[PDB]
Amino acid sequence: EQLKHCNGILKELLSKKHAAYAWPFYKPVDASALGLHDYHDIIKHPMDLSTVKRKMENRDYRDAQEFAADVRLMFSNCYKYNPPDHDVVAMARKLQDVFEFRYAKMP
Ligand SMILES: CC(=O)N1c2ccc(-c3ccco3)cc2[C@H](NC(=O)OC(C)C)C[C@@H]1C
Repeated sequence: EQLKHCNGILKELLSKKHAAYAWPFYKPVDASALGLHDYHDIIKHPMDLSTVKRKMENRDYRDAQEFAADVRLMFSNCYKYNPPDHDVVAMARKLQDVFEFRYAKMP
């Protein structure tokens, strides 16, 4: 019911319209490839949109709140790991505003 609306939100976050700032969240952070040695010490519970998508498809979310908690975890990890002036942080804030807008307007 509210879960079905969550699918629409996720689709919005992954759509072309937001690609210029969403693209770094499309896949799990690869610490080795990016050369962030300490990412997995600092970030204990990694998250990204393709993981949210899988969990949605497998019906791992029992309600809208659990879905929101994973999306917020993704943004929180980013703010936690990266300095406040980093470009990826500015990208996260823009994507999060889209997310909090759609989540707040859900019936
Ligand atoms: C989402 C997130 O917290 N990160 C992330 C994730 C993916 C990629 C990445 C790069 C290529 C594919 O994925 C890069 C980063 C960031 N480093 C960076 O130059 O970001 C630019 C967008 C300014 C570092 C950070 C660990």
